[PDB]
Amino acid sequence: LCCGPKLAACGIVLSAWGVIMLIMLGIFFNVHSAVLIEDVPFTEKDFENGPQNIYNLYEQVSYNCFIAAGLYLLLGGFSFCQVRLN
Amino acid sequence: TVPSILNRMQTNQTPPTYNKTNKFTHGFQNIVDAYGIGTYREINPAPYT
Amino acid sequence: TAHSFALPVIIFTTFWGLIGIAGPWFVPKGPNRGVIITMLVATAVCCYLFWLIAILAQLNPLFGPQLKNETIWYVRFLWE
Repeated sequence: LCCGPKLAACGIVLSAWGVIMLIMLGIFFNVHSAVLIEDVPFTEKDFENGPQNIYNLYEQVSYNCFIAAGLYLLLGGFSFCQVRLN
Repeated sequence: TVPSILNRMQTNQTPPTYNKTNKFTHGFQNIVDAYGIGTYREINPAPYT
Repeated sequence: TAHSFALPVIIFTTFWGLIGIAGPWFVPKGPNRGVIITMLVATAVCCYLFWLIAILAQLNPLFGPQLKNETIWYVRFLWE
């Protein structure tokens, strides 16, 4: 696979930014910080028993962030491969 | 062998303006002068800007 | 939660004051001396005033934040 060097450079920069930002988001989501609450796919029933459930959904979103950061890692490697290929 | 000679003259005319620019400050000086080129050794806005 | 309006003001006031007052005495001689000392002083002034205004905005708060019952329920566990 091949593409123009400028597009490949855009790819690498985009991938790096994605990795960093989503690492930050996953870190804070796994910390369960309140700041990100509204992004949690919480359900009304959960606010009865205790906060452990919302912790686990926080972690679900955190894992999901880490996964997307992984896809960005693969994309970054891919785009770097193309950049050096050109 | 005949020499060159340089003469001063007490001048009522307005001189040009200069600000001893450097790489870092060049953009800022350009920006502050864009609305108008400063006058003779008047306060330069660049350093504080 | 020990967020006094005593220690933060001293720490940050002395921080920016050092930057804006003592640093100019340590900057070496040079052509860029003027812009450098100006940078130090103006940075100290501006940043210190910015942070000061921001914190005094919270000193003696007049009205409280309004929060969804969801977040109130969650924070009751989460925060001090």
